[PDB]
Amino acid sequence: ICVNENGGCEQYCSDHTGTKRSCRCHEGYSLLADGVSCTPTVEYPCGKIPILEKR
Amino acid sequence: IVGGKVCPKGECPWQVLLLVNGAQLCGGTLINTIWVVSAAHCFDKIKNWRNLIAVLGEHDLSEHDGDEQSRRVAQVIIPSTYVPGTTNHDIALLRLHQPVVLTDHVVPLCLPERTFSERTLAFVRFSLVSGWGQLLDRGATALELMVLNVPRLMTQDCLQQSRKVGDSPNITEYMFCAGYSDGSKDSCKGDSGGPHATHYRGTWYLTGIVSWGQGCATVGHFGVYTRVSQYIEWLQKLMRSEPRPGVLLRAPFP
Ligand SMILES: COc1ccc(-c2ccc(C(=O)N[C@H](CO)C(C)(C)C)cc2C(=O)O)c(C(=O)Nc2ccc3c(N)nccc3c2)n1
Ligand SMILES: [Ca+2]
Repeated sequence: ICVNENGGCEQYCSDHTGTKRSCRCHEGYSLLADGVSCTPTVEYPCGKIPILEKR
Repeated sequence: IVGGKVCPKGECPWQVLLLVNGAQLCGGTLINTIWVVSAAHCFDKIKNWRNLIAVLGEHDLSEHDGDEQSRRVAQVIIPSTYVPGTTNHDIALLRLHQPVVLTDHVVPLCLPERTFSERTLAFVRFSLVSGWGQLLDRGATALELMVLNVPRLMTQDCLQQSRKVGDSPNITEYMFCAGYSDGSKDSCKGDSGGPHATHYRGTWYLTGIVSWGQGCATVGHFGVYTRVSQYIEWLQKLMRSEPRPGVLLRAPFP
């Protein structure tokens, strides 16, 4: 599943036994209830540009 | 950087400037508050290991605007497989003496997981390369941070659409080509160690390090970048380890 379109994950994808997939996020992010999206948990998460985010 | 534009202040917040005795040495990429990724080759000629400084939040080298944060480099970690004066395994992991403070102008770039990087990021065509390096081949360096969008090539495609020069280094599985062969756009001397940053679903990731090339933006040639995905496990393990006395550390690779 992870091999095809990142298994639908916004960030990291982990393959499990059978048709099971778990998305994960980098530190400073938490996974939403949709099980695919990552949202920042900190003021300065990695890979986001504050002056562009605040616009 | 040749044929790019000025990176608007704060739009490249992970960019690092490395200095030795106050002089421009190389670039780097901040990946968290205390670790910086750069190129191993930047350290080939260092004798003054105690005078190595990383600057975060830098934009214009001619003025101090208060967003800059300077830190002494406590440790420079290089793979055992890297050979000084050569191009393979061109990566260095730098531990800052004290963490930088994250601000609107100082933000780490995400170091991705290996699988994510190889399966997904490796297929994102365009990525940004940045630095205060030469603006032209055999030209002056930039006072303001420069950025350039470059397409990534498959190594077979890079070797095929490249003019043979003789004694030209091989492009290994620890490298990738990116750029243009029409002599218009490329990274240059002085950009070495800087980020090759890839956007995916609203977030930027570290995929390459400015490494080497045959003349800046020369016809029939592309820029060559260290393939960061090969080093994720190596980097993660070192970041979980306690500092060791002495600045330079050679760590086994893999
Ligand atoms: C691998 O070992 C090495 C070893 C040394 C050098 C190298 C040699 C000389 C200089 C240099 O002139 N430095 C100046 C100060 O002495 C400076 C920083 C420009 C003001 C700078 C570099 C550098 O690290 O960028 C280089 C080098 O020039 N690297 C690159 C990187 C990317 C290139 C690219 N994308 N296209 C064309 C040429 C390219 C050259 N590579
Ligand atoms: Ca400045």
